Amino acid sequence: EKDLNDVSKEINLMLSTYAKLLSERAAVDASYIDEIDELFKEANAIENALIQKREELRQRFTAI
Amino acid sequence: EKDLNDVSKEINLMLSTYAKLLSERAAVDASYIDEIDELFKEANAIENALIQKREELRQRFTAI
Ligand SMILES: [Cl-]
Repeated sequence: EKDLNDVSKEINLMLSTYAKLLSERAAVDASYIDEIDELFKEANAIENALIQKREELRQRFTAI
Repeated sequence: EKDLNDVSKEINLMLSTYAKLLSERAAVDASYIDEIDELFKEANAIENALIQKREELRQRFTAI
């Protein structure tokens, strides 16, 4: 007794749910990229600061 | 007046902070993977269900 209209309803409901899942995946990716970007900026700042501390060591070794 | 001991302290502190950043990145990656995995399970369940609904359509089309 389940007819083509019933099956159509189910297909449309599932595709609606898929649209929500796609939107959720985009938001999750944006959040992840945001966190990774902050981490990368901080790691790069640590790297540059380490290069200048290595140059301070170098200057003191040259004074030796 | 800032001696090699001061520079050493600063380098060790920056590398300590870097270790914390690394563990934070690992946690961010685990969290991301957990969310992506749940999304993937849900999307695959939708896909299998849509295949099942396409077969229900197919059976009704065969019924003609
Ligand atoms: Cl790393």
